[PDB]
Formats: sequence, C-alpha cells, structure tokens
Amino acid sequence: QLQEGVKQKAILAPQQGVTRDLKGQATALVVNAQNKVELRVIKADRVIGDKW
Amino acid sequence: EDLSNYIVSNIQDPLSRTKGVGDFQVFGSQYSMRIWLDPAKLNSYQLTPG
Repeated sequence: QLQEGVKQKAILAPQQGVTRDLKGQATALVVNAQNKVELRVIKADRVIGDKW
Repeated sequence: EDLSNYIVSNIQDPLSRTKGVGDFQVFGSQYSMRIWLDPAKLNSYQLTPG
C-alpha cells in the first residue's frame, strides 16, 4: 500500500450521505440557506475509512 | 433514455395493475451497461475486442 500526495482542503463526506442514482452518478443531498433540501451530482472516487 | 429507464423501471409495474389496461408499448427501452471501447488503448495493450 503505497502512499503519495497530500491534500490541503479535502472534503470527506460520509457513506450514508452519498448514494447512487439510477443512472450511476454519485449524488448527495444539500440543504440551503433558505432551509430547503437540494440535489447536486458529485464525483466520489476514493474511500478513506468509512468516508467518500 | 434516462427518462425511458425511469418509465420502464417504476411506472410500468403500477400501470398494468389498473382495471382495463391491456398490452402497451413504452417508447424507447430500459438501460444497458454500455461499454465504449477505445481503439488506441486497445492497441496499447495488444487486445482485440473479441
């Protein structure tokens, strides 16, 4: 298990927070400033522990 | 095709429950895991698509 690189601002989202759409793209829900829920399609590539 | 998958996946099963609907014909069809081979990168590893 090689290790390369280090990120400074890496955003680690939990596994229960990001799921799969029916097309296959990884989606995760976001609440807004006016307190409504909203969907944005993300690019989840690696897992670290139990966090995408 | 995304919307046709949505139809065939989960508004096709409750639609034939109703009294009177016989056979029907959805436009398009469902998904497929469609694999896009790259010919230069098939060249790069000595692979035919077979």
